[PDB]
Amino acid sequence: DTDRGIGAQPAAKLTFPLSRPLGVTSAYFPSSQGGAATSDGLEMFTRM
Amino acid sequence: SRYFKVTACIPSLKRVRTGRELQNTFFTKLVPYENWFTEQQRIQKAGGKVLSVKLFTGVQGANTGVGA
Amino acid sequence: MQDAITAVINNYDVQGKYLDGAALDKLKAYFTTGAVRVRAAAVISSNATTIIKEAAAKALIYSDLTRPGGNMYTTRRYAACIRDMDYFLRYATYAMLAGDPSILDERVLNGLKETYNSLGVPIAATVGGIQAMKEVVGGLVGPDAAKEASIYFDYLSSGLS
Amino acid sequence: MQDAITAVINNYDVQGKYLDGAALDKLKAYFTTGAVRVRAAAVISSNATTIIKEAAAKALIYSDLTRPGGNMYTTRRYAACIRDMDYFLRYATYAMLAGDPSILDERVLNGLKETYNSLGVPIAATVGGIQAMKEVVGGLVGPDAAKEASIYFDYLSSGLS
Amino acid sequence: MQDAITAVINNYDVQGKYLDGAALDKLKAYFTTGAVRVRAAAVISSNATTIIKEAAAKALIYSDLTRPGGNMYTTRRYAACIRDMDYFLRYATYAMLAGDPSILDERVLNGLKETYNSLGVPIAATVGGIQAMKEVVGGLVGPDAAKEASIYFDYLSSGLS
Amino acid sequence: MKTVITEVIASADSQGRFLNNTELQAANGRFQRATASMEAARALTSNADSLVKGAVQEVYNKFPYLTQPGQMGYGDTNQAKCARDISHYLRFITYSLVAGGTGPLDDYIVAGLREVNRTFNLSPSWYIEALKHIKGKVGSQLSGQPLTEANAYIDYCINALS
Amino acid sequence: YRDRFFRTASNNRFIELNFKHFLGRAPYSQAEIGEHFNRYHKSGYDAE
Amino acid sequence: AYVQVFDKDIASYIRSEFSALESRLRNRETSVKEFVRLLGFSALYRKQFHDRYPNTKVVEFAFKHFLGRAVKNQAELIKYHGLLGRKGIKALIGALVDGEEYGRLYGEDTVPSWQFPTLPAANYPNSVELYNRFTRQDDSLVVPS
Amino acid sequence: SVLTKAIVNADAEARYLSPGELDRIKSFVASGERRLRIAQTLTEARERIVKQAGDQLFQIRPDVVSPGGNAYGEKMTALCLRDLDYYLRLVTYGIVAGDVTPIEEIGIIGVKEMYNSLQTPIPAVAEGVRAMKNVATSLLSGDDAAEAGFYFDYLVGAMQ
Amino acid sequence: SVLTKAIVNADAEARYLSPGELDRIKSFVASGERRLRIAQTLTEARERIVKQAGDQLFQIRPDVVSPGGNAYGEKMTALCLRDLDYYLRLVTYGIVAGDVTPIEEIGIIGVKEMYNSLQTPIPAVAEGVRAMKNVATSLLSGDDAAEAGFYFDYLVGAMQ
Amino acid sequence: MQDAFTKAIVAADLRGSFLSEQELNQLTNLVKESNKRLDAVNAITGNAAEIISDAAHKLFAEQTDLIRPGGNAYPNRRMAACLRDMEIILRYVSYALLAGDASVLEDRCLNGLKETYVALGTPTRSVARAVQLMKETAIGYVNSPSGVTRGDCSALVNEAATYFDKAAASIA
Amino acid sequence: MQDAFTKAIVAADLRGSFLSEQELNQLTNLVKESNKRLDAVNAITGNAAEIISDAAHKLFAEQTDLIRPGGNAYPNRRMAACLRDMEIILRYVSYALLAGDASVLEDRCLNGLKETYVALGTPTRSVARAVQLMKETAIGYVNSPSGVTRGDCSALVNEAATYFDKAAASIA
Ligand SMILES: CCC1=C(C)/C(=C/C2=NC(=C\c3[nH]c(/C=C4\NC(=O)[C@H](C)[C@H]4CC)c(C)c3CCC(=O)O)/C(CCC(=O)O)=C2C)NC1=O
Ligand SMILES: CCC1=C(C)/C(=C/C2=NC(=C\c3[nH]c(/C=C4\NC(=O)[C@H](C)[C@H]4CC)c(C)c3CCC(=O)O)/C(CCC(=O)O)=C2C)NC1=O
Ligand SMILES: CCC1=C(C)/C(=C/C2=NC(=C\c3[nH]c(/C=C4\NC(=O)[C@H](C)[C@H]4CC)c(C)c3CCC(=O)O)/C(CCC(=O)O)=C2C)NC1=O
Ligand SMILES: CCC1=C(C)/C(=C/C2=NC(=C\c3[nH]c(/C=C4\NC(=O)[C@H](C)[C@H]4CC)c(C)c3CCC(=O)O)/C(CCC(=O)O)=C2C)NC1=O
Ligand SMILES: CCC1=C(C)/C(=C/C2=NC(=C\c3[nH]c(/C=C4\NC(=O)[C@H](C)[C@H]4CC)c(C)c3CCC(=O)O)/C(CCC(=O)O)=C2C)NC1=O
Ligand SMILES: CCC1=C(C)/C(=C/C2=NC(=C\c3[nH]c(/C=C4\NC(=O)[C@H](C)[C@H]4CC)c(C)c3CCC(=O)O)/C(CCC(=O)O)=C2C)NC1=O
Ligand SMILES: CCC1=C(C)/C(=C/C2=NC(=C\c3[nH]c(/C=C4\NC(=O)[C@H](C)[C@H]4CC)c(C)c3CCC(=O)O)/C(CCC(=O)O)=C2C)NC1=O
Ligand SMILES: CCC1=C(C)/C(=C/C2=NC(=C\c3[nH]c(/C=C4\NC(=O)[C@H](C)[C@H]4CC)c(C)c3CCC(=O)O)/C(CCC(=O)O)=C2C)NC1=O
Ligand SMILES: CCC1=C(C)/C(=C/C2=NC(=C\c3[nH]c(/C=C4\NC(=O)[C@H](C)[C@H]4CC)c(C)c3CCC(=O)O)/C(CCC(=O)O)=C2C)NC1=O
Ligand SMILES: CCC1=C(C)/C(=C/C2=NC(=C\c3[nH]c(/C=C4\NC(=O)[C@H](C)[C@H]4CC)c(C)c3CCC(=O)O)/C(CCC(=O)O)=C2C)NC1=O
Repeated sequence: DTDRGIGAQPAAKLTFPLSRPLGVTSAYFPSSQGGAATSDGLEMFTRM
Repeated sequence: SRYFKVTACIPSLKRVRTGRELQNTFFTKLVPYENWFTEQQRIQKAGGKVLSVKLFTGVQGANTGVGA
Repeated sequence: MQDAITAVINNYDVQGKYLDGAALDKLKAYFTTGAVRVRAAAVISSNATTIIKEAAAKALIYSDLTRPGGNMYTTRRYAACIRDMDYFLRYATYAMLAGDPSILDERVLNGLKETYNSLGVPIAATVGGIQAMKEVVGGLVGPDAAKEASIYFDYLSSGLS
Repeated sequence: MQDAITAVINNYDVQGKYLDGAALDKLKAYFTTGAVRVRAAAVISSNATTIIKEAAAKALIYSDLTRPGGNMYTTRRYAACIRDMDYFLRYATYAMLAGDPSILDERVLNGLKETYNSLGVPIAATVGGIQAMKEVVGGLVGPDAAKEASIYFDYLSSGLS
Repeated sequence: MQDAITAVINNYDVQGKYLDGAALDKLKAYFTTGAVRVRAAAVISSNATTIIKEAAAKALIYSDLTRPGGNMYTTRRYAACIRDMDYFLRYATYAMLAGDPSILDERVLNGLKETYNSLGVPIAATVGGIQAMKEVVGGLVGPDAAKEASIYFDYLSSGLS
Repeated sequence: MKTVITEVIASADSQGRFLNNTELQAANGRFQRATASMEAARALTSNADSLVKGAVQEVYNKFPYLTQPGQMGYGDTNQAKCARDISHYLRFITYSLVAGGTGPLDDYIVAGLREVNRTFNLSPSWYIEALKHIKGKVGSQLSGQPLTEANAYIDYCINALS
Repeated sequence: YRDRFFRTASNNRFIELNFKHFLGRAPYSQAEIGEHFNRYHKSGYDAE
Repeated sequence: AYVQVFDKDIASYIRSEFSALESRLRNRETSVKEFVRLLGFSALYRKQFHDRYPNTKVVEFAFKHFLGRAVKNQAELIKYHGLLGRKGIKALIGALVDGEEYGRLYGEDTVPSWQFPTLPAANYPNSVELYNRFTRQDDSLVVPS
Repeated sequence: SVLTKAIVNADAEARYLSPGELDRIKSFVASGERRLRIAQTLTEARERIVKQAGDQLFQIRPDVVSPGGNAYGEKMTALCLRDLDYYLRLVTYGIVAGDVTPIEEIGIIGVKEMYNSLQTPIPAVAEGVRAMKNVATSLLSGDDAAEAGFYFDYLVGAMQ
Repeated sequence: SVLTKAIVNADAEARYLSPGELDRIKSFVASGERRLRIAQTLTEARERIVKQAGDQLFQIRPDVVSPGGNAYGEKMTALCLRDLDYYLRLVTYGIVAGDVTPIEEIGIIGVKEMYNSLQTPIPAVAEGVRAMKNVATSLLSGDDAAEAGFYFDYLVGAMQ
Repeated sequence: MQDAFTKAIVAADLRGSFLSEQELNQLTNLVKESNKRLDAVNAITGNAAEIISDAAHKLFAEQTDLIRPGGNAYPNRRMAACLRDMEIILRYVSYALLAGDASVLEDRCLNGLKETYVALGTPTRSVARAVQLMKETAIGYVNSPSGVTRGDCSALVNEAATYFDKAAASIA
Repeated sequence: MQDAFTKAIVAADLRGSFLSEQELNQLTNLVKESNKRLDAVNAITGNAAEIISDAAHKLFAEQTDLIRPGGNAYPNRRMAACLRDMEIILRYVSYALLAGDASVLEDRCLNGLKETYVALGTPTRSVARAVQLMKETAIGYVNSPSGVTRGDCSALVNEAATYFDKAAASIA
């Protein structure tokens, strides 16, 4: 981290990185695929 | 919004005709920008000469206001 | 057509420029006069018929124009003439709201000079009919709006002559 | 419009001549190249979009033409320009099938030079767009058809200049 | 068509009544939800295509409907079906802005049940396509607007069944 | 913005642990207290108009000279900016009441107060006297735990200005 | 230290390096730079 | 021409709104086809024959006002009704009036007219049903599909 | 309304509402309570407003209420004020809707033909409306009086 | 603009502007200075915005910038950000006009045909615009950020 | 840092006005449901270890590549880092749930996280999945706990889900 | 850090030379005008608070949006930051004025400043204006002070202006 090349030293790096926004991939529908996932009522019962 | 003013001469190639018909063959009239074009085709696809086309309403440069 | 605002946008678009300080100053000069334009339009619209009647009375009728041999002789042609008058008034009101005369060229002046030559319609007499409606308008709309309404009537009348 | 078979008939009809040996030789010269014209049209039609894309890429875009101030600036005008390109390609394909340029005069060139002058459409740039599509076409259609397709693109381009 | 506000005006007009307290309360109940309706419409409009794709994916495709013998077999009919879907979404957005279902009757439901019977279009499958778009919409628009958007999708779907 | 919930969440994050009982217990306080707070908030909200005009005037009645020419309680703009400023204070008091902590006051009025007042030649004494008056009148708009809450925050501003 | 980083860096730039040299991490937030810069304005360099 | 487009009942009420259009026709600036087209793009048309009906009856009403008949087959409803869905009324009208059929049948001047067509099957009776219903008598779609 | 007008233009071009169209719905709805107050005040003074329009009218045109006048007599005058009551009502509707759709279908489209049949002088009905503007406007704040005034001048405009 | 749109509808029905149309011109012009401020802020940060959109885009779609991607390479990426700069500019125009007339004629009508020819994936251009919304919106007050956001979502809508 | 009240306050201030009786009652309702909220946060805290453990067992059951050499949850050091991240995210989700606002989750945890993982070579899709599993089990616990008064917690279960779903979306 | 002499020296050294008789006398003149320079720097120091205050009053008189909610000099915290920046810039301008060289101003104050403000959402055009107002008042004081010997300070007033103008240009 040194200034000898100009002498002045660089402009702050993080100003633009610091302010990048949230961002709203909104809506969004999830995915079950993936592999086929069980559905049915039997799931509890088999277990029982 | 823009308008073209065009002159067309279309003859009758099937049938002759029998009653005055003079405005139905050689006419001039204002036509809109959106069609003037697909009417440019109907006229030339019916074997008609198109004699002259003038802009009338809009500005040659465009960009804005044209779309109205 | 274009108004004050789209006049500026299209002038910059052809240069692909974002709006700069000079542009922003022009648009302000329009917005800052906007409320006054609206009030003036409401006066003209609601007095439309009276403006035509007072303008015709000062500049057209009681004359050779309305007598046999005159172009506004016959109820047909008298009707056509004051019909025209209503167009002028109405469009000038559009131009003044828009703060741009481009609509007066696109939808009113284009070909009109020759149309009038072809029918025999007296041009000089029509201009007086325009400048009489301006006179009436300038009284009705008041100090606020008088100069701004007036210019588009003057645009119309130097468009024919 | 007219085609090689039809032109031979109307050219003789005005002289009231039966078709004679010279006429019959001309018609043979058309029929004998006919199958090749068809194959060439099927290549052009099915590669239409790619020909326009490669022709625009070599002769129109990446330039001042597509930049602000340029005639194919704005999505509106870019669309109009490649729309035009499709006309040229399509009609040249008709002319080449017919073996007669008369359709290019009747339905494409008539008034087009002045139409382009009136809108500001750059003529020289449009010719390069035509001669670039020819270049692509001549590769795709092969030895059989290259010269025959080419001439109606050349007809189009000397029709504008 | 009518909206919340004109529903009230016409209900009073037929009685020739000036708007009274009960009327004024109804109109307030509309105005007070107005800003939220607008925000919801902007979400739906700008996610239109994604809503149709997620609704089709949950309720239409990967099925016998898209296979030979199915009504949304052929690119023609698949296109017609998602075209329809866009109508529903778009009009439901109108109904929800207006706060009145009358437009869904006038311009969408009238004759549609029998039109679908006549073409063979599966009604139950179309309802699921409506109730899947509702599901997606209710996620995207949030607590503020979920119930209000939802009802006009439910109006549409009990209009077919 | 400093509040009960925010503070406990921050504590948890710093400790990198888990919302345990201590935290939950503390948070309940803030929830249980909301009713009194929010009653104070509603009363201060609807009386805002008059609370502000009352306090503005009292600044001139306690510092008569302010309203003479060449002074800072003279002319429409000073007197306008004053009403506004007291209105800012009452606004943040209601916010602090609703929020369950001093955060809104700390972030929007306390941070920077003295530097600003010193550059602009604004005496805290006026503002204390505006607030002392607002405190007098709020004695009869509220009572019980809503009054205690209103008081807590008014006094917080007076101490902040001091 | 003074010469090398503070003297020729703006404040923003200067503040980034103390987080690097002193705490071994980047400033987590935009507010974090606000606090430091401000403290410089009232208390001067040494306090900062 | 207000009785062909607009249809009789609502053409009785026209008074003078289209009067700038009439002047142009009178003065030979536009042909009868332009006048007809322009009166289909007007808000009165749109209000009367489009805003209160489902999009497939809009096509049917428009067929009978600018062309004379009813939709002939199904490959049409599809064509023209999917150009109204896509682009609204002015494209639907603009298309009918610039077709080959309109041009053959009506040309430049000739106000459009009801033709009782003979061919394709069912075109005649479908059309005659449409023709003999006063405005608002029945608003079912005759040719749903 | 503003809603109906925006939507009808949207649907007719087969599209969602424009930013512009959305903006005006927002500005319109923000003025809701104010517009409702303007209608209330005028509804609350309806009987007074007609009585003062009616006096202003008969001074300016004593003839309408004269031997060969359309409104000559006690019950030809009673119906005349009733028509003035009708139009004030429609003006309150217009103000709360933010446009004329309702005002128009109920009382201007067909009004020439109606009154021509009854032989009522149309331009003196326009005067009766100006007279109502003058009275109604004196019961409203400057800002609300202007907003109301646009709808009065519209009716005056449509009878023309 | 709002003006152009109102007028065109007026002239097409052969009439003066409605109370509604007049009201929206008034509300619109009142927001003039605010709209001008929104355009200024965004004009002032254009280089930053176009860049943060470009990062957000290439994370979400590293493929566009991949062997068989439309924006693969340094100068196929340079033109891509230039197109993002174009659309931000048009968004500033739209905000000051209060509708899309200008935005539409300049950059959506014909855009499908243009990009199909270039074989540019349209829906990833829509993503680049969402990315710009996110950045631009973080440089504006809540109220101004929403007003701006409508115009971003329009462009996203039109590429569809 | 924001909570649901603080959020209201910031939006009000940007208008330069006081609470819009609208916002007041939305917040009165949050106070109304706050005992349920405390139980919901308590459900997560009281089972944090099992929620992480059970999510974990299941993640590696599905993705046996992560625990092979070459895999991002191999050797012990990396597995401990992965287990630690599962805890960190579950932590900030519980904070958001006490707060009634996602901001603490987005600002300290999710901001930059995806780009961290990509720099590291950590497969984000696997991390997203681990978050989906934590969600399933966490909500399980929110819905079926020790002698809590019987009522409807679905509103809170949804809200908790959106915090899990925010994290997943942000990371994948 | 450079001053006007140090600058001379650096340029001489880059030639490998002892200072030119040209450069020598340019520096002899700076020593000639140095009492005036000290008064000029003293004019600013002695009225720093008022220069900032008066610039400020006038900035917000012109731009009443900054002090509304939504505005970048609202609430107290932001106004204090803005007042602080006005002081910081006036301070480095006075340093440059003692030095006879802009470098301290460019290197410790102006370098990166614009990009800071843009990151923050601080309207740079307003900051530029605040600097223009400080300039007007500062120079006012340089020109009309307490019992300083009468003479011509226009050379120094110009030079001070260029430092104010550098800052403005750099920021806007
Ligand atoms: C040959 C076709 C033709 C006709 C009929 C015609 C009529 C006509 N009547 C006029 C005025 C007038 N006409 C009348 C007529 C009447 N007042 C009444 O109350 C009665 C109902 C009616 C008498 C039976 C009056 C009073 C005026 C003056 C109106 C004014 O100056 O405002 C004027 C304007 C004055 C002028 O410049 O001449 C014209 C042109 N012009 C024509 O070219
Ligand atoms: C103001 C209205 C307007 C626009 C928008 C416009 C766009 C435009 N984009 C172009 C190319 C391009 N545009 C892109 C853009 C992208 N690549 C991707 O994969 C992404 C989806 C996207 C960036 C977000 C790329 C990669 C090219 C180069 C394509 C080529 O050269 O084949 C070109 C051809 C190059 C040129 O001559 O300029 C034009 C004209 N022109 C206009 O007049
Ligand atoms: C069926 C036979 C036929 C042809 C060929 C035809 C051409 C034609 N090109 C036009 C415009 C145009 N033509 C272009 C063409 C180009 N722009 C450029 O910069 C390039 C040099 C060039 C493409 C290679 C452009 C940009 C316009 C739009 C001008 C405007 O903005 O008004 C127009 C005006 C109406 C319209 O805009 O559609 C016509 C009629 N019309 C026809 O009926
Ligand atoms: C007989 C007329 C006919 C065709 C052709 C047809 C295609 C068709 N392709 C589909 C999906 C698909 N088609 C593809 C195809 C491709 N992906 C690529 O990148 C390549 C360009 C291309 C392979 C060459 C893919 C990847 C999907 C899955 C898209 C998705 O699920 O979102 C689907 C939806 C899945 C289903 O329900 O079947 C249909 C209906 N349907 C029809 O009725
Ligand atoms: C968000 C919280 C917040 C607070 C509390 C605040 C206070 C504040 N008061 C100010 C001015 C002022 N404050 C007052 C105050 C008063 N004048 C009188 O008549 C009375 C004596 C007194 C009221 C008790 C005056 C006169 C000014 C104008 C000072 C000037 O510019 O000369 C200014 C300078 C900017 C401006 O001129 O508006 C600030 C920042 N600003 C904020 O943003
Ligand atoms: C929308 C813009 C627009 C305008 C302005 C317009 C003017 C216009 N005036 C016309 C005729 C006319 N214009 C007038 C005008 C006058 N007579 C006089 O003596 C006076 C000097 C003057 C009135 C002040 C007359 C008398 C005619 C009828 C000529 C004839 O008998 O054919 C015609 C011929 C068609 C028709 O008779 O309606 C047009 C098109 N048309 C338009 O579309
Ligand atoms: C503006 C209001 C409006 C609506 C809603 C409308 C619907 C409508 N859907 C149609 C056909 C159709 N609609 C569908 C719809 C579907 N196919 C399926 O399997 C699914 C269950 C469903 C989609 C979810 C299909 C496949 C056809 C084509 C039937 C045919 O092949 O003729 C047709 C016949 C004309 C045409 O093909 O375009 C109309 C008019 N028309 C309108 O004007
Ligand atoms: C130490 C911090 C702290 C906690 C944890 C706390 C919990 C707490 N939960 C309560 C109620 C409750 N808690 C629940 C929670 C549930 N109901 C279900 O069926 C679900 C399985 C579960 C969903 C989260 C319900 C339904 C009530 C009764 C309704 C209510 O009071 O809101 C009550 C009211 C008294 C009661 O009815 O038991 C308290 C005090 N109070 C505190 O001070
Ligand atoms: C190197 C010397 C240096 C400069 C120049 C500097 C500028 C600077 N100004 C800032 C903020 C600020 N600057 C202003 C300034 C203004 N607001 C307005 O409306 C006016 C137009 C303008 C005053 C004329 C405001 C209001 C903020 C706070 C923004 C916020 O937090 O919302 C910040 C963010 C950190 C903080 O708030 O302390 C920096 C770094 N920092 C430095 O270290
Ligand atoms: C403690 C640090 C220090 C200071 C401040 C200092 C000032 C100082 N200023 C001086 C002169 C002066 N100073 C000025 C300054 C001005 N003339 C004007 O009319 C302007 C308003 C103002 C412009 C800056 C002038 C004109 C002279 C006389 C000419 C000269 O000596 O150069 C002199 C020479 C003695 C005298 O003539 O009074 C001294 C010692 N000496 C010091 O050691």
